[PDB]
Amino acid sequence: VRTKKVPLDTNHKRFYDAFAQGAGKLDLDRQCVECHHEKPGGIPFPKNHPVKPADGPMRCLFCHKFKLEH
Ligand code: HEM
Ligand code: HEM
Ligand code: NA
Repeated sequence: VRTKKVPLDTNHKRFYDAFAQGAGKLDLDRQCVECHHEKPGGIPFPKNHPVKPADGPMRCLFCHKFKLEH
C-alpha cells in the first residue's frame, strides 16, 4: 500500500517552504527527529517502522513524500 505523505499543516509547513527554497532532503530529514523519535516524549514510530542507520540520518523524505509535488 501507499506510505503516508508529509502533512501540509502548521507542524510541517516550514519543511515545505525550505524544500521550495532549495533545502537538501538530508538536512531536512535531520530536523524531523526533533519530534519523530523514540520514547520518551515526541512521536514514536510505529512497531516495525525502520530504525536509524549508522551513517547519516534516517531518510524520511525518501519514503515519505511531500504533497503538492511534481
Ligand atoms: C521532517 C521533514 C518531517 C517529516 C518527513 C515528517 C513526516 C511525518 C509523517 C509521514 C507523518 C504521518 C502522517 C499521517 O499519519 O498521515 C507525520 C505526522 C506528524 N508529525 Fe511529522 N514530519 C517531520 C517533522 C515533524 C516535526 C519537526 C514535528 C514537530 C513539530 C512533527 C510533528 C508531527 C505530528 C504532530 C504528526 C501527527 C499528524 C499531524 O498532526 O500532522 N513532524 N509527520
Ligand atoms: C524519518 C525519521 C522518518 C519519519 C519522521 C517518519 C515518519 C513516520 C510516521 C509518523 C509514521 C506513522 C504513520 C501513521 O501514523 O499512520 C510512519 C510509518 C511508516 N514509515 Fe516512516 N518515517 C521516517 C522514515 C522512514 C523511512 C526511511 C521509510 C522507508 C524506508 C519509512 C516508511 C514508512 C512506512 C512504510 C510506514 C507505515 C505506512 C505509513 O503509515 O506511511 N519511514 N513513518
Ligand atoms: Na531523503
